[PDB]
Amino acid sequence: QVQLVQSGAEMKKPGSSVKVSCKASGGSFGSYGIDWVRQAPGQGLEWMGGIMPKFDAPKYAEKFQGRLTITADRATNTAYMELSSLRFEDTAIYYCARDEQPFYDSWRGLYWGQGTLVTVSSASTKGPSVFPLAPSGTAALGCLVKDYFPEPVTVSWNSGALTSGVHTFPAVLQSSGLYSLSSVVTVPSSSLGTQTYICNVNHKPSNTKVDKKVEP
Amino acid sequence: ISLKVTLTNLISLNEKEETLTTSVWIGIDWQDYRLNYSKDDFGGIETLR
Amino acid sequence: DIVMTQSPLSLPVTPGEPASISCRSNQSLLHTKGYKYLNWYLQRPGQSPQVLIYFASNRAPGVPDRFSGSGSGTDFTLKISRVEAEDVGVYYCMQGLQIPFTFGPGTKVDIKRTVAAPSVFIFPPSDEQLKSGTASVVCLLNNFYPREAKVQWKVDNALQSGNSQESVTEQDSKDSTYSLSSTLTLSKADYEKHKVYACEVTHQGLSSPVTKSFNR
Ligand SMILES: *[C@@H]1O[C@H](CO)[C@@H](O[C@@H]2O[C@H](CO)[C@@H](O)[C@H](O)[C@H]2NC(C)=O)[C@H](O)[C@H]1NC(C)=O
Repeated sequence: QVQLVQSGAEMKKPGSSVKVSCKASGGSFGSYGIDWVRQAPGQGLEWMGGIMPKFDAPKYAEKFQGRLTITADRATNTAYMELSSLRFEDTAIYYCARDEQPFYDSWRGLYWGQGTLVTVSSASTKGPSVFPLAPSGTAALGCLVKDYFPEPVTVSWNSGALTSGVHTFPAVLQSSGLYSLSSVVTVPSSSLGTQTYICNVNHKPSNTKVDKKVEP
Repeated sequence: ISLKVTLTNLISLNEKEETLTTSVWIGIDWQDYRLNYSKDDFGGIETLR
Repeated sequence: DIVMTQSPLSLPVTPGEPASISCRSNQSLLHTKGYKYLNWYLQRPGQSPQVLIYFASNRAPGVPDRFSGSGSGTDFTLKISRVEAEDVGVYYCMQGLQIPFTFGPGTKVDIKRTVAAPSVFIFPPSDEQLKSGTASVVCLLNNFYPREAKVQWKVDNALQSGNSQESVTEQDSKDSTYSLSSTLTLSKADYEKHKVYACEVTHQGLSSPVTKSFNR
């Protein structure tokens, strides 16, 4: 079976350049049949550029012209993109889509890579501040994990003993460049006075380890 | 038969053997009703080698 | 650029029954040689996009025979003979005729179930967060279906705008419902200038909007 393996995730800052690779195994690929497609967070797919036998040269979208270089190497079965002058809006998951035998004037992309996350951010590695979401016949409580960079954070409740009803929301990127999420759980209101509830927040880049007891 | 003869090179004229050597390629066109097909019935194919 | 549109924006489906999604272009995608350059892609949750149909009717190699496609110069349809639970994700139509190639907005597919209304909760900011000079108010919508819901923040009965963010969980396997958090961020000074904080929730399972509020 054919596999496309892309380069690792990249942490970049504004104005820099990122180069993503896309290497193929189990099949034979050529100079054409390469298309790059980014997906910004919480947005749809967007075509960036590619090489078609018809133009015998890469073609790019107007958004990326002057900044993007797309190449394919038949001899080593790999393709690259190089996006320069990176912006905050360039944060996305970048995919390579390939066909072994290229269509003349279009593209299909039968084989896709796993995707690479490129984050263009001027923020620094920083740990979260953990705040309780105190409970006001089921009651809801949670923990607000605020102002951290980079992803991810892992949240568990009562050291993993409490999993039923737990909802950990996807992180939201704020205008400050820092992430924020909330982890919540619904419990019987009768158990608020008898049962202890602690959220265990971990952020490895900062070595933040917080066990926040949530109570009214 | 529609005939065209294209000359690429005149190699030599051997006087002793009275021989002209040329490199050409012949253009030959004709109709064959048995090999008649429409592009619409075969996915838009306009030519078959 | 050619503009691609899809309908519906969300398709609740049931495994064991047929399904259909449609795409439309503002320009005819018919090629001079007589084929329409419209491809369909499926992005499963967490996975890279997968091609399903290419050139508006041709099934790609390795795609299940359930998926079928058809269309005219400007209107196209993708159909599933019998929906499976593995067919959930965002379906994208893409025109491959004119550079820049453009993807559609995408159509989200998810398992259908009975309409469940959200259980609404509001959480005031903790004293610990107020110690740092900021205030976050979190409104929670728990275990609702379908995904379509609206949350409006009112401060002393004054509608807010531009100062809240939204985050949604994926459809959980067991309950087949979504959960939503809306976080209102205000400065501590702006927080202290008002008395009543409320989030107004509208959802088709609710007979009328449900308000949850607190007094400082
Ligand atoms: C489909 O929509 C695109 C985008 O609106 C149209 O392309 C634009 O056409 C206008 C003509 O007034 C130009 O000024 C723009 O520069 C074009 N590009 C963009 C990106 O706006 C396209 O013509 C539409 N197709 C049809 C046939 O309606």
